[PDB]
Amino acid sequence: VAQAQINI
Amino acid sequence: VAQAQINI
Amino acid sequence: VAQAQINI
Amino acid sequence: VAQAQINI
Amino acid sequence: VAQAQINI
Amino acid sequence: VAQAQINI
Amino acid sequence: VAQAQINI
Amino acid sequence: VAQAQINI
Amino acid sequence: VAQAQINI
Amino acid sequence: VAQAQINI
RNA sequence: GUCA
Repeated sequence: VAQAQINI
Repeated sequence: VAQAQINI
Repeated sequence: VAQAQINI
Repeated sequence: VAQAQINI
Repeated sequence: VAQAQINI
Repeated sequence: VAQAQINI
Repeated sequence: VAQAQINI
Repeated sequence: VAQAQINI
Repeated sequence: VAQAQINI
Repeated sequence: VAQAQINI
């Protein structure tokens, strides 16, 4: 399981 | 399972 | 399962 | 300009 | 300008 | 300018 | 499992 | 300018 | 398991 | 300018 | 990246 979170 | 979240 | 979320 | 690219 | 790139 | 790159 | 969190 | 790079 | 947290 | 780099 |  791979999760990516980008806040911008 | 792979999830991608982009906030811009 | 592959999910993609793009916010722009 | 806003561009969205989803690869899945 | 806002660009979103998701690789999955 | 805001750019988001997700590699998964 | 691999998780990535970016805050900017 | 805000740039986010996730490698996973 | 690999987790990365970036605050900026 | 704020940049986030995640290596994993 | 361990996702049909």
